[PDB]
Amino acid sequence: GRLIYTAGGYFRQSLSYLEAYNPSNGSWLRLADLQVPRSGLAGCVVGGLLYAVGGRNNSPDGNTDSSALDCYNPMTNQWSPCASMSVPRNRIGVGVIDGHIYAVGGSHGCIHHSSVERYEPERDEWHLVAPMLTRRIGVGVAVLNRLLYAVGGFDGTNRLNSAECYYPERNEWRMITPMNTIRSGAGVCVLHNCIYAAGGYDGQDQLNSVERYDVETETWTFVAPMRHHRSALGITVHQGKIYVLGGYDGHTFLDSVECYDPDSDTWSEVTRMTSGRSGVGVAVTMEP
Ligand SMILES: CCCc1ccc(S(=O)(=O)Nc2cccc(-n3ncc(C(=O)O)c3C3CC3)c2)cc1
Repeated sequence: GRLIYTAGGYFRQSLSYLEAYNPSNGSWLRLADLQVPRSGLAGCVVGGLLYAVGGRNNSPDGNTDSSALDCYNPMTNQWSPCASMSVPRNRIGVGVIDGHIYAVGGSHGCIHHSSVERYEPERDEWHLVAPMLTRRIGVGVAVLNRLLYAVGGFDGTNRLNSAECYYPERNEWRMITPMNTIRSGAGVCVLHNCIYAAGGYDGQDQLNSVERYDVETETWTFVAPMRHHRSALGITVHQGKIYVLGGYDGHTFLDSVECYDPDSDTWSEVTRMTSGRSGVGVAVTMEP
């Protein structure tokens, strides 16, 4: 695509902002708000359409977990509702495989989901698949070689360094090598042949460390850390570079945006969001 879209988030309350960043010229764009404010959501893209999944509206009028799926069309600058998931999923992970959207984990009140479900846009229908082996909220999710990985999170009692992989043709979950660090609410994405896990919360401190899982060697390896410790961040990939947006560093809701270049193994600050916020959903698609 061309732009990095950030949707929703949290600062004092849940937010409805949809803002698009252009790495080519540095410009931010404010776009049509979400119909319902929501933090802890996840974003993804299918067929050029942006999708916001799950989350939670923390508002003075109350707190409502979201089972909602909403579709933004850059061509029209409009949000359309889609079929809702089987359950509310706050602090959700999502991954796209073969044009289908996998919703992973999340919480519904004090319920910490291990359930997983799949959305087929061509039929506007969700269907439950095999549940993970672990309850995970604040779970990182990524797709590599058409395999779905759930990384870290919180299972209702402990933050996790564990990770697992879902094989669709077998409808099966299997544990993989655990991370060297406990991370909940981390940013997880894919670059080349590696699953990157960045930041998060280990139970005591917000993390700036970053590690990556090589699916061939089945090993986790730390890389250069981010400039800012940060949890509940948005993460995406643009032109073979990782972008991490916002988060919470234990003192401030960050408007910082960092960019990781894997050839030099260096992070650099590339811009600031229009305001500090955590728990955004992030994806990449064409300009509107
Ligand atoms: C002082 C207030 C701190 C705060 C931070 C984030 C959010 S938020 O609105 O961005 N919510 C959200 C989003 C994505 C993940 C998570 N998440 N999930 C599990 C855990 C954990 O700590 O174990 C976390 C926590 C570590 C992030 C939560 C609201 C408030």
